[PDB]
Amino acid sequence: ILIVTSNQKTTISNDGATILKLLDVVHPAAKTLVDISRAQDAEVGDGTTS
Amino acid sequence: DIRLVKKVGGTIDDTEMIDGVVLTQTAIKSAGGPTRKEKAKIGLIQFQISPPKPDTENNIIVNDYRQMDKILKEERAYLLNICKKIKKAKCNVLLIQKSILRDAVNDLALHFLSKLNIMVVKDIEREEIEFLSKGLGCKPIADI
Amino acid sequence: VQIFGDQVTEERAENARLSAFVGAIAVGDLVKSTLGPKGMDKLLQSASSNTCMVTNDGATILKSIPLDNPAAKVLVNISKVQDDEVGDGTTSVTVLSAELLREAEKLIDQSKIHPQTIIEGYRLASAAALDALTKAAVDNSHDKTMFREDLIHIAKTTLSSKILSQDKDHFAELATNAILRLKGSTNLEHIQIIKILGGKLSDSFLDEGFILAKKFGNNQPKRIENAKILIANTTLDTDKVKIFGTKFKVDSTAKLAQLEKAEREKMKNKIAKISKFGINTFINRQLIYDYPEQLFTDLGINSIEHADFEGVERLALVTGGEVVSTFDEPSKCKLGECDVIEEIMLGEQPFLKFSGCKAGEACTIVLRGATDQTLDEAERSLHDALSVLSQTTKETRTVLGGGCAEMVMSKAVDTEAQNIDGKKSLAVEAFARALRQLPTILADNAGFDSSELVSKLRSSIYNGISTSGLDLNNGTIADMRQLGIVESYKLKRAVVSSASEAAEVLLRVDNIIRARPR
Amino acid sequence: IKKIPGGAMEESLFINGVAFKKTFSYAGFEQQPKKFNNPKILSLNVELELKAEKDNAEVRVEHVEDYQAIVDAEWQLIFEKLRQVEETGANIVLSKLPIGDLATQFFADRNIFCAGRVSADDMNRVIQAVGGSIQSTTSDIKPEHLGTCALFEEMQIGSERYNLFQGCPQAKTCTLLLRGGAEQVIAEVERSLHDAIMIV
Amino acid sequence: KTSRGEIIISNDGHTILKQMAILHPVARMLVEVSAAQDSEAGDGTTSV
Amino acid sequence: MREIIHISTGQCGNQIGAAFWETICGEHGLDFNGTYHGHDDIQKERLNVYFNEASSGKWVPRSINVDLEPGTIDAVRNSAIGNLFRPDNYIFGQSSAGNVWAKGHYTEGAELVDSVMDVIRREAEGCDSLQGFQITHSLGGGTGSGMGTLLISKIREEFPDRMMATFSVLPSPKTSDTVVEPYNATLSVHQLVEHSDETFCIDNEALYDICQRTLKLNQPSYGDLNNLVSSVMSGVTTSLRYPGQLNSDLRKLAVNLVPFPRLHFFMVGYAPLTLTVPELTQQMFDAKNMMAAADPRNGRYLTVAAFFRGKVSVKEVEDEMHKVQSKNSDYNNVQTAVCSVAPQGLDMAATFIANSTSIQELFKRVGDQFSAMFKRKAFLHWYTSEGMDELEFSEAESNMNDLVSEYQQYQE
Amino acid sequence: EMGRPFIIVKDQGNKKRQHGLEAKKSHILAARSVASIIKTSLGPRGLDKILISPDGEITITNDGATILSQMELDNEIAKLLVQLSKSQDDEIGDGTTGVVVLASALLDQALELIQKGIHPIKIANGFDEAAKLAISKLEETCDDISASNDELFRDFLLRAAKTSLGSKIVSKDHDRFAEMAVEAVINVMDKDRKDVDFDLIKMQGRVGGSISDSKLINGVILDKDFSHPQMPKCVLPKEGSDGVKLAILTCPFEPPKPKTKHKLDISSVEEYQKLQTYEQDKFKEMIDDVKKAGADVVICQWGFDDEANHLLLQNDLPAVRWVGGQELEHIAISTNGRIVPRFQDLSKDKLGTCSRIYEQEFGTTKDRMLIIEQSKETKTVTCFVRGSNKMIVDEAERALHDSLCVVRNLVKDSR
Amino acid sequence: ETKGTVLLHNAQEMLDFSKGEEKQIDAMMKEIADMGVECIVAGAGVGELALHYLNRYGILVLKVPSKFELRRLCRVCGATPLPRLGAPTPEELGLVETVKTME
Ligand SMILES: Nc1nc2c(ncn2[C@@H]2O[C@H](COP(=O)(O)OP(=O)(O)OP(=O)(O)O)[C@@H](O)[C@H]2O)c(=O)[nH]1
Ligand SMILES: Nc1ncnc2c1ncn2[C@@H]1O[C@H](COP(=O)(O)OP(=O)(O)O)[C@@H](O)[C@H]1O
Ligand SMILES: Nc1ncnc2c1ncn2[C@@H]1O[C@H](COP(=O)(O)OP(=O)(O)O)[C@@H](O)[C@H]1O
Ligand SMILES: Nc1ncnc2c1ncn2[C@@H]1O[C@H](COP(=O)(O)OP(=O)(O)O)[C@@H](O)[C@H]1O
Ligand SMILES: [Mg+2]
Ligand SMILES: [Mg+2]
Ligand SMILES: [Mg+2]
Repeated sequence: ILIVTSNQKTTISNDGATILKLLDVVHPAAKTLVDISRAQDAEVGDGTTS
Repeated sequence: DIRLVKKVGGTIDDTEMIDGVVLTQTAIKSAGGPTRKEKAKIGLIQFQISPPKPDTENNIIVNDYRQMDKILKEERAYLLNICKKIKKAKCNVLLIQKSILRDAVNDLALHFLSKLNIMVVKDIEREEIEFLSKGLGCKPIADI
Repeated sequence: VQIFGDQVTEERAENARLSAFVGAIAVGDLVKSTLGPKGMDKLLQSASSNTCMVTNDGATILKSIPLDNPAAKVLVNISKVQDDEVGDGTTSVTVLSAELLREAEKLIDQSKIHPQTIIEGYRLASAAALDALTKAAVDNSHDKTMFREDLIHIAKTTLSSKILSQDKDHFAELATNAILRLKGSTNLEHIQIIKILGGKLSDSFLDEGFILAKKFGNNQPKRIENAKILIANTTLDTDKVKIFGTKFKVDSTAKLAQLEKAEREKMKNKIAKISKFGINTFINRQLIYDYPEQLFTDLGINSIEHADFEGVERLALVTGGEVVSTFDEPSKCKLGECDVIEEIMLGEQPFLKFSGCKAGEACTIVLRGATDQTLDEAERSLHDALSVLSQTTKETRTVLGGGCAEMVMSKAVDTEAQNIDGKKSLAVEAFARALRQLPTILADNAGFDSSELVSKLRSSIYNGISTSGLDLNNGTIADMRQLGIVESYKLKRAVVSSASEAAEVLLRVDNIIRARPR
Repeated sequence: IKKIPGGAMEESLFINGVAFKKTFSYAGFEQQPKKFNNPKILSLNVELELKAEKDNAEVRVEHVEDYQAIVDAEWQLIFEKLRQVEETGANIVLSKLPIGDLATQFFADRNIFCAGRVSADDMNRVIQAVGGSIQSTTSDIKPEHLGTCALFEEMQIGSERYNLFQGCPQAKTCTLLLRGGAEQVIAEVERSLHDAIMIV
Repeated sequence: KTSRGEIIISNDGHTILKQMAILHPVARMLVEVSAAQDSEAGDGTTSV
Repeated sequence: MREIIHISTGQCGNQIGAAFWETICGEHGLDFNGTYHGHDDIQKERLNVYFNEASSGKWVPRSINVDLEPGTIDAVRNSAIGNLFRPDNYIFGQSSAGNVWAKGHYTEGAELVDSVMDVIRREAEGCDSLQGFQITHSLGGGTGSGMGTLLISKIREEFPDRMMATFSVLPSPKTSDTVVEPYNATLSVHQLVEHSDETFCIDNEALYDICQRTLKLNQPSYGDLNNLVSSVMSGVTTSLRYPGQLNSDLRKLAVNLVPFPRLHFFMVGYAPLTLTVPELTQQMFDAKNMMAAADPRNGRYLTVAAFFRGKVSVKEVEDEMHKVQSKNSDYNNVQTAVCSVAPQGLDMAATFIANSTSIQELFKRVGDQFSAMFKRKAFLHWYTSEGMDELEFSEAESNMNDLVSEYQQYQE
Repeated sequence: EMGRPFIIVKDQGNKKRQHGLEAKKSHILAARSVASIIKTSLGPRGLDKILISPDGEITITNDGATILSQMELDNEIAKLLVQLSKSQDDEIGDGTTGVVVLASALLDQALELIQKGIHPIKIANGFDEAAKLAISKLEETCDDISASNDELFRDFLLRAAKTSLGSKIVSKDHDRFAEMAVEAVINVMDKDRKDVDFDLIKMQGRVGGSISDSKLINGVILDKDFSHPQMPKCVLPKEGSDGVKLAILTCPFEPPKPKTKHKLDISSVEEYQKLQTYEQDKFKEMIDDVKKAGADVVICQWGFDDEANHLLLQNDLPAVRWVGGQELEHIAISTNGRIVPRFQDLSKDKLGTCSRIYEQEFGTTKDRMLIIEQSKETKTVTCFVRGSNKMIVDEAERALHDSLCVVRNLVKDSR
Repeated sequence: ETKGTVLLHNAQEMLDFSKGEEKQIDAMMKEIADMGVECIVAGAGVGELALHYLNRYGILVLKVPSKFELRRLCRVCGATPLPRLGAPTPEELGLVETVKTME
């Protein structure tokens, strides 16, 4: 997934975490997926997408 | 070498010849000084009569109280003895140039110059110093 | 897929070469009128403060005018380098480099020649061109009188293009004397050109000395004799010691009266050390205040204040002395000498006249003219004239001009075109035909024929006369040695190399990329 | 692991130590040798340059004869600070704070390499690699606290200089240089390794 | 009447041409000729 | 010491204080809910200067906002930045000073001041290191001027030593429509000088010029003005909340910038009003960047003190000072204070605060209006009615003769 | 939607997306748009391109990295090609154009295979196996040159030097630039012919002259004149001596002052006269220290004083001012000297050695640029490149830089 | 608290002012350690020179830059803080067996 934020910073990633982050999610219920990705990424670091 | 003095007021007929040099500046009169002096010798003061404050920074420190008293006394004397030496040469008129970084003639010094009947004129332009020395034949004075 | 951003002009087609070629033609045609002795001066209208500028040199014109074309920058930059390198021949590089691209245009369009073939012919054509100047030059170093005559004719050639075409007979003697004065110092900064408006144009002169822009301060005399000059770059005025952390712990003002007196005593002691030399004139670059100025009166020494650091170099060399500081040791130090010093007045501003100095390693030129615009033109002139003559000392070899330099190159270039059989011969012939246009525009500016007059110069050289050239006052062929016009080898080497390499720039383009302005 | 824009990912190699960017060009950097057979590492924290000593600057001087001595004292103590580093035989000098031109030229004469402008996270990785300790005072330096390795060699990597340490008998550090074409290639190789290193 | 608040009467051609701000540069050259006539001779600044 | 209270009084006071807190909170890092999302020690290790750590880290600023017009306080509170300030802190009471020093001051000091002394006491008891108080008032209004005078006095009594810094906003002659502005601004200084320890002069008229010249906003809104005032305040306070030693802590500032006691008034100077230290040098000392109407070139600097920020070394600034002193000698004075953090938004700024004889112009003016335009005893009955007499006004004009004299005495 | 504002990411309406086959066609055509720029530039018959920066300055270049670096783009696919050319430029310094055309060639051929329905990972794995297979074959077929002597090894650099210069600027004097490029490495090289230091040779261009005027000089280029130019410009060595005895100093000529702010208090006139004596004796002691050291030319970092310049002219001692610290790094390695911090540590062993010091004009008024030359082989070579235009000499810098980088690759054995 | 600034009249004070510090800090720190302490909880920023002598004897340093974060820790070990830099009293020293650092 190729994402470019407002500051024109190019990034290419397949990780739940990076992708979700490079995305400022304002919806409240959708940020639960952001939390478990960072929680899975902080401890284990693999299978975030899963 | 020709001088033209601009002035508002008067009429065209009032223009006339002056045999000697004329000063565009005016007297301070702040102190009560003379403004006319018959048979007066004009001296060109090219320095500043002011409290001591030399080129390098000068930080004055007062350690005891007699000293506050003294600093004042000594100054009322640094201006007096320099004015006393003007009486020794019997110079009757002084002309000071534009002073930079400090006042040209201190108000405390005007009391000594006004009581001894000396006309004081300050704020003269620097380029005119060559004019006054060439006309009056008076060499400038940069030090006592 | 537009990969570029918004407002990005790109040209990747034939319009790119057309836009780059038409830009040089516009720059080329702009300077065709400024070439030659009959050329017309140009007028510049500045956009800020209405500050006009009249100048004939192409370098000042092209740098002043705004041009957004990238091809125009190359013609601007090659003219700036030629103005800084030699100081003359900038318009020749601009018109020749544009004509090489003009002649190369029809090869690309009509004959359909590769760009790599056109430059490849210019390499071999430029090599044979410089080889013609190797044999066509003449070394006049063996005799100083002939070299003295060579600087005359070079001054006749350079000054004829500017507005001083009539007064070049008088300034030719003025120009060559300044070069013989410098005796080989090719630095142009050692000549002070004092600008004075008013009077006839021929009223210029070259006094044997250094003319100051300022006067004496208060009472020092104007006329003196047998004065010893001493130069200093010394503060010499209210000496602020090298460490600024200095202070005075004053317990009473009576002691501070002694400290300010001590500052006057050391200054009185310093001026007392100046008197040990036994001088009559003292010069310092910093502006002198009142207290040290007064002590020179009793000693009988003159004082001059606020001299510029670039003038101290000229002042030291005309006087022949040395700049002295730390005056405790007068034995090792050196000072100059002069016969007479006198203050003069040229217009409103007074000046100090020096005459009879021992050393003559520098000089000053006083110009006189109707307008500041004419005075400026004049100034720019002697600078271009003295710049060529200054480099003539280090490069003694010279080349005859007047259309003979461009044609003797074409004689050798056309000879080499036959031994390179193929398609490259058209490129070398294009380089030859580009050189024929320099005497053509020189004839067009004077209002003569472009074809018949050049045809007579063509036939005259191949018959076996390598001294024929154009004469513009009568409009016929004449001998160059009798007329007396000649250029330096470094000039003709520079314009041929600059115009050749300038053509190599805008022939390899195949795309013009323009980003956004900032 | 750090970023190196430029190169191909296949030319990477395994490193038994650290490789950190100097981030500053010193006046006497080229004079030092790049190859030491038996280098010795010593980590510093004191600032080796002529400046204020301890967060203040105020010096009163009455006599001008002592004004020459107080300046020579500052020149005396700064070489006394550097001579204590020289006497122990520390070939590599490292400090978080900057190192001035006066110190690096003193080390440059007698074949002593030095570097600075490094972060605290990089400094903590240097100690565990060489097995030394941090010493923020030159007087308490002893020979036993100096780290050692096999060899030293500064190599050109992507138009950037890196000080390589390798060949230690017991190294706690693994730090590989990630070279790649685009800045996302080196980033993807980092995140892929950072995810795999957590699993193993 | 100049740009600032100063007002001046002038019969001298040099001071007339000096205070007049001319847009054309060739006509502006006459300001320098009157300055040259004023500096050299000092009389007949309008006759030139 | 560790902490300083920040009183804000008046409609101008509350606006400038709200802007100041909006700047400060974001500077060293706190969402308007009080939570600290900042990185890291540098922004947290001097947060105790102006915030009270509560259990649970709901930092809350130590500020006492007061006004006699419920409305201004209310607006600020209902707005954003309404969770930080504790609800009990606000002290606001009807009716309105009515834009009169005399009336507003006496009447509500009689009431609002008592309540304020009460709040200033217990909330502060809460600290272990009072260092002084920062008041933001408007010199020319009603509530702010009158109350400020009363409070300054009252506090000084209950806290002898404690330093006392003010940021009064001087009136704009042109843009201050109310006619009785000078006649209040005069009575305020009468007491500001006798009590305060360091004060900063900000003129709305000057703020308009900088807003329209540099920023180029077509019409200044009080908001713009407030933002600029906020920036200078932030620089002076960083001089305080960032670990540093150059002018470390308020009292030091005072000692360094006050030659003699009866001269509190400072001319702020701030740039890069919308970079290299040499570039910012000219901007600080440009005569147009002063937020004081009086020209400083005609005047005379007495003690300069420049507060840089962002990436700057010791020598960048020292070399700059050496170069500058050399050319403006006629105008050895210098005091540098480099910081490490950077302006929110910009990399590097440089605040400038120099004592200058030129303030005497801004006081000769105000005295001229006060006397000449009230030799006719105009609009005076409004003040005599409240209870205060005219002898007090004579005392007030007399003490400005004095101020002017002083500046003249230190030979301009 | 169900009527409510269905928003997920901040700035929902601003950003877009692209998927499916249309996302691929945007990628391949974006590479073809960049490939058409590079395709007409590659090879010896190429054509430079002219670029225009936002500040008005232009650069006439034909190296894919400098073109793509100064190109304002919006598509991210070309921005990765901008970094790929920069990657080839930084490390190897050869083939920027190739890496670009070649990557587009793989992308253009991949477009036809995406139409057939092959998964992209099988496409990517195919090129990875094919790339290593081609590298494994080409490593076997190429021959080694280390068996030859040094006389023939110089010719192999001339083979690659003429290859790198061509296709670029200065094709006219490329035979001499090849000899000049090879002569630069003969001076700066290791005895084992391995791991030569590239940082010892810096690039320096000069706007003026012609290409034929360029020549080799072993020394430093300073853009400044001597102090107080009354002395002769070209100083010569003594009759019998090891050299000119170059001296370098990172201390300005002044009285010694503390680095911290100080307050020297003078409470008496007698102490004030001793300050005058202390002021003069320091300058007297300073010039006596460099006199006894035997130095002829002195290099000062932080500049000096009017009073010592005269003291420098009488003793026949040229000097300079405002020499940056980066140049002193270049002066010490060239002349093999040690930079002394102060005068107390001044000794004759730390002074450098070089052949002669002289200065020329290059024209009328441009600037006085200093020149230094060595009498033997040293560890420093400074290319003295001239040019008729600023764009010519600017392109000649990066062209000669790529030439030295190609020779730097051949320093590695058996490549 | 009031204008802490160095003052060095002669070179004899310049030489001893730099090492004086080492010695003094070292003394206070040694004093702290003869009591057998191996971890000290700091209330604000700690200097680098004081840190060099703490980790010499293996004394752990802990940051608690707030009032309530420092008070809650004293209730665990039951220690009585004193702001002086002298010797902790033996009755006031707390008891903690282990201090682990894990992920
Ligand atoms: N610099 C500045 N000054 C302001 C601002 N808003 C108001 N003022 C000033 O406020 C002054 C009048 O307001 P105040 O005197 O504070 O009003 P007040 O007396 O508190 O209001 P009441 O108590 O209701 O009478 C005017 O001189 C304005 O210059 C602002 O945003 N910036
Ligand atoms: N009186 C003359 N007779 C013949 N040729 C002349 C005469 N005056 C000038 N020329 C020719 O005109 C040319 C003028 O060139 P010039 O204008 O100096 O070039 P640039 O201005 O570019 O330096 C010279 O080459 C010279 O040969
Ligand atoms: N009294 C007179 N009678 C007749 N003609 C005069 C008289 N005075 C001057 N002129 C003429 O009028 C002209 C006046 O020129 P003038 O106005 O003085 O020039 P400017 O003002 O530029 O110096 C002179 O050239 C002279 O010929
Ligand atoms: N003189 C030459 N003769 C034959 N081939 C050449 C010559 N010069 C360059 N080439 C070839 O041209 C190709 C492209 O080189 P070029 O694009 O100029 O280098 P770069 O890509 O580094 O800019 C290379 O593969 C090289 O083999
Ligand atoms: Mg995974
Ligand atoms: Mg010419
Ligand atoms: Mg190549």
